[PDB]
Amino acid sequence: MNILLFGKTGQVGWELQRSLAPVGNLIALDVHSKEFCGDFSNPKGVAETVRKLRPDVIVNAAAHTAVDKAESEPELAQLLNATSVEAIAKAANETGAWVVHYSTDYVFPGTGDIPWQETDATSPLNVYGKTKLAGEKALQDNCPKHLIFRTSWVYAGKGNNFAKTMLRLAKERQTLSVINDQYGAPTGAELLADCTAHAIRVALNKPEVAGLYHLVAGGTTTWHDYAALVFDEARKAGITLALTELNAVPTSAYPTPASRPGNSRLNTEKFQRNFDLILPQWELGVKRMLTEMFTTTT
Amino acid sequence: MNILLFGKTGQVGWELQRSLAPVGNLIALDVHSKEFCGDFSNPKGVAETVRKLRPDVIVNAAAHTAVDKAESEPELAQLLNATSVEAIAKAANETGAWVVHYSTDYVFPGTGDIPWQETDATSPLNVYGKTKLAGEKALQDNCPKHLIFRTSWVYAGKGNNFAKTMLRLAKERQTLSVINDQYGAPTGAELLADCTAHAIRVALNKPEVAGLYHLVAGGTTTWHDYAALVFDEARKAGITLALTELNAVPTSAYPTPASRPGNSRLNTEKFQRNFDLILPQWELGVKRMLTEMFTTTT
Ligand SMILES: NC(=O)C1=CN([C@@H]2O[C@H](COP(=O)(O)OP(=O)(O)OC[C@H]3O[C@@H](n4cnc5c(N)ncnc54)[C@H](OP(=O)(O)O)[C@@H]3O)[C@@H](O)[C@H]2O)C=CC1
Ligand SMILES: NC(=O)C1=CN([C@@H]2O[C@H](COP(=O)(O)OP(=O)(O)OC[C@H]3O[C@@H](n4cnc5c(N)ncnc54)[C@H](OP(=O)(O)O)[C@@H]3O)[C@@H](O)[C@H]2O)C=CC1
Ligand SMILES: [Mg+2]
Repeated sequence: MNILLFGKTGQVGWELQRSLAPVGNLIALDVHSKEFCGDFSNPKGVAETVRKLRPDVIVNAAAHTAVDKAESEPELAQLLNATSVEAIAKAANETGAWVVHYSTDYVFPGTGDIPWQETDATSPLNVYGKTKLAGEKALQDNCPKHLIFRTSWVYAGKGNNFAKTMLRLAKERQTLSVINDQYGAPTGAELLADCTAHAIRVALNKPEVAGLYHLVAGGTTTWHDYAALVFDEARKAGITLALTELNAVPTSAYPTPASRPGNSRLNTEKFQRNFDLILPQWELGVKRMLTEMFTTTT
Repeated sequence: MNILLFGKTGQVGWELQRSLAPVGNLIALDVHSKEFCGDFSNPKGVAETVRKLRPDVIVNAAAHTAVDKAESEPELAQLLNATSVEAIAKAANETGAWVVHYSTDYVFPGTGDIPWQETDATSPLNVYGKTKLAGEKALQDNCPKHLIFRTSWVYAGKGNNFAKTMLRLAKERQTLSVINDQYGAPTGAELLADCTAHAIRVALNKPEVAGLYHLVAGGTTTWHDYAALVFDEARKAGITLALTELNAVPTSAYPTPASRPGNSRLNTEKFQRNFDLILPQWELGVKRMLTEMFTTTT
């Protein structure tokens, strides 16, 4: 049984090369895949590889994820987050393949306290959310064998991430200022990839689980609380920091082209009973990646 | 459903903290676990934590793995690779918990060409192999709900490994000399942990799969061929190397207290059909860890 993976070199995709490797025979691609087209710009191009490879499961981790630039390039985001998904969906339905795809909390507005469920109404605040919603609707309509996982604040230790950019500030700077009103749950690429591997194995035996799922680490926190923990662990690890005065702030204080949401809390009870899997507190994931980041030996 | 993991900070254990995290509620320990005894020296000590925690699945990645030192300290190896396993097995059988445990190719002699199967006869060449065999026999006899995975040449990117120590030589040195007659298959901690997570989920629904399994990346190579690939990829990555003359050698040329085997090839067909999982060629695993090692940004 063969698995096709697009977006191989992303945060989640890099971890999915690991997790999908024993599930089945894996073929992994990206934009610069030379011997197979993986550029989500050319949707009939990606679609022709689906038809030319004939996979049992397609896992799509390729996506336009520059939230702000998106507003200035709305049509390029549509192509990547909706046009090529529909294209890929339809081609998957020709051979009854499964399609696994990732979405976002930006499909919802911002109305604090309450965590958003699957049956809830959707009102996208910005373009990213708008385009990504379109993709999930295109998929749902064009292919009944799908698994949609909406996630949030996704990070990995390979490459750029929040913790990193903040630490880098904390080394170079003395007093920092970061948001305390956008609430959410940081989700590791490790967790998303690992859960995906098991959901695929269940899906294959129990078609009834097809559908849409909320999938994020447990708990709830803010960018501020988040950075406090990154500083706290840095210190405990013996990193020195030039930072000394940590200040919390409103959203309004910081410009941003795209409207960021206030309430990114997602209820994940559905995924839990449907797949019989645990979703751990966000803090474990972050401490783990921080510890791989700080234990740098060559 | 609760999972108990010993040997949390080892190569395989570090990756099992990741992989077992969604399978069930995880409790992870090591020697210095302060609020729970994880020191495999005190077998009634580890056993009391099994009884005091009451887990559905126990996964044992703690072990004495210093192959040579073992000959000079044979009784300390027995304690760690056999005494505490038996102790843990018996206590697991009190509550019908599963026990997942790791063994080795050193349970077999050395008689080239042919890859060793599960039904094959065992004749341990050194103490490590001897003690570890004892453990797997103690487990099989004391607990019918077990999964034994014999593996080989196990590596990880966190910490010390073969590739690393060789590169370090290749930077510092000009002509290197490494073995070409011990044949085997390098197996990643990533793969062992990932496969373990899925085998646990099958085991739980299908008790019939309990037993002993060979579990190693596919393919076959030698320490020399192995190092050639580590150098080849280093160069391709733009690392510079002071190495220029790579020479292959016999085993005899190098001293070693413990008798190392010649034929570490393991047939893994059993694990494959029994769990419906793919086992990928060793080269993927190694290239992946090399690429995480070489892409060092802070
Ligand atoms: N980061 C986050 O905060 C969130 C992510 N998600 C969802 O998770 C999934 C992946 O996110 P993540 O892996 O973290 O983000 P990444 O940006 O790491 O991954 C997206 C992938 O799309 C690739 N890509 C870019 N342009 C193209 C193109 N023209 N054709 C094909 N591939 C292209 C990207 O490569 P490159 O960057 O090198 O161009 C990258 O490989 C998506 O559904 C995403 O929306 C959801 C909510 C939040
Ligand atoms: N490395 C290899 O080539 C092979 C490994 N295996 C099997 O895989 C499994 C794990 O190997 P791997 O993870 O690679 O090896 P590691 O040495 O990385 O892991 C073994 C663990 O045992 C821990 N440990 C050491 N002493 C004690 C003690 N007194 N009480 C409790 N724990 C202790 C070790 O910690 P610390 O080192 O910090 O003391 C480490 O955490 C074992 O079955 C092993 O035999 C099999 C064949 C080959
Ligand atoms: Mg990793």
